[PDB]
Amino acid sequence: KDIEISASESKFILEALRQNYRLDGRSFDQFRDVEITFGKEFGDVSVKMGNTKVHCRISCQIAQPYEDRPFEGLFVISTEISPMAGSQFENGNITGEDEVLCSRIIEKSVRRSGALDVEGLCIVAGSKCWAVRADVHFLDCDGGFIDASCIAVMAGLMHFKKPDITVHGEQIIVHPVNEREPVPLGILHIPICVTFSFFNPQDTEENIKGETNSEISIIDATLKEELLRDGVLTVTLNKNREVVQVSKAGGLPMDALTLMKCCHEAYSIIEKITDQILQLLKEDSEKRNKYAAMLTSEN
Amino acid sequence: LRRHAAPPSTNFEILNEMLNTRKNMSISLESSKALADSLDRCVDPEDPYFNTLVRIMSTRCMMAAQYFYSGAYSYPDFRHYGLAVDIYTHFTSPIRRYCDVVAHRQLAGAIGYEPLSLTHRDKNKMDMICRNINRKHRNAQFAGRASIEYYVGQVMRNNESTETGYVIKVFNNGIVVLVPKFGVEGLIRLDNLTEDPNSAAFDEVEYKLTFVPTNSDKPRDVYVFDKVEVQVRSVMDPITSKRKAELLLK
Repeated sequence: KDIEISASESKFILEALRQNYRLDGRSFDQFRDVEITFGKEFGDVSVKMGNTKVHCRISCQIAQPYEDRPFEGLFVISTEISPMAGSQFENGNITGEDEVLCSRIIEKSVRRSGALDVEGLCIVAGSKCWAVRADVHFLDCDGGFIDASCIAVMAGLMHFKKPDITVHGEQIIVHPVNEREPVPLGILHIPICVTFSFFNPQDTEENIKGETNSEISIIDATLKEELLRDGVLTVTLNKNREVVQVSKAGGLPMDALTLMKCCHEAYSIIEKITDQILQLLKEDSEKRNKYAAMLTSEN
Repeated sequence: LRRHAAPPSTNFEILNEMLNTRKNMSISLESSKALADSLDRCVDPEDPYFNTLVRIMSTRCMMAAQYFYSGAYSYPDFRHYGLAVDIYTHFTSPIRRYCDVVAHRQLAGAIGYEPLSLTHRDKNKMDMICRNINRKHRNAQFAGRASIEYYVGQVMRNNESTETGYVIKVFNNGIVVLVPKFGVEGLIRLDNLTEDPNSAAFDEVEYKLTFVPTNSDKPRDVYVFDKVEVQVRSVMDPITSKRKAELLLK
């Protein structure tokens, strides 16, 4: 399972960056357009950026909490790749490296960051809590998965609602779904990750001892773009201007002064897209309630 | 935010017994509009203040509203019951309410002026705040009433008068009288309420301490919320050093 590209094609794109061109039609520092569409279920969404397609799912159920944090509920994200999304991939390799490179990000992007209040999953302390689940599916790759799965999970959390609960010791009263309403969830902050994609037009030494910074960085590598890149970097931020994570794990060497200059441009990008989610969550729920207005008057 | 709950019938039935056995009235307690409209009808014509007399008296059993962070509880638990709004904070006085000043800060990101500070996002740090800032407001009006206290506590030091005091409790030990012009209570204990306490009879259902007096002997049916003559005074109790309102019936 190996992608084969000519070195002639390798120089071609490398030339295009040397004349400030890229094959998609975007700018270097331009991001794709995002299509968000929900299914009928809560925590159901289809997210699409041109060629890359994803789908995720949020659910929850009853379990006991750990001994470790006996206060808090349970939550984890599955991101199992299927070779459906591209023939590179093993059947569910949870031990591949790029998978881990997809994993630990979303592990830190959600779980260690804590966008979601796990303490608001405590139904009863130590007895019964929530087990909230996030199964990420990939559909078709043009890269940006780890940015797409960044979004589509956080999209899904802002669309899921959990049903109604009443406690009497052991008499724990899960109510019928349609009499007593499902209840949405508590998001502390909304993180958005950004892939950065790096291209030395030169050898090693002109990056190493060539003092002249000459390295091109772009956003959202397409599939062919992604196969030649030299370093890998993802930052994540919010609306309140705090930096969630940064991960440059090796690759090409890279100036620090670039990275701050990189990460500022992230901010203006992610903010506009964030609010686009925020209206569409409202507007769909508005469309839910206008169709709820088109239901009770109908019934 | 700040939430206010319902004072239930349990805080109101013990008035309702005084409202029914004596005053032949009650409260609604269905909705606090209907309660506030069953409170609007509990006014006596010969005393238009008997409107207001219940208002100052039902005060003592109203639910203590308190500041909180909305992540503590859910949306109808954001209710202000006494002010009929499902959502309620304080905003408009920065100097006496540091609560309002913080609400500027989390508004400062809501208009995009500024990133929010972190401690204004930690519900651990918030619960430490929201109890304490209520506790400072608790530590305010306990002195705010006490501001009036010593400043009343010098008034009746040597300026006594015979006036109208209102019985707010009829007990077996005596009755507690209250001057509406002054707003300071005093138990006129039964023996200094009346001579011959073996002839004094305290009823629990009617809440009457019927007796023959100290200064007289006519069978005095000491009910509630009527009008009396009473001598005011004050002498500081030498075992407590509180300037007690020396209140003595007349």
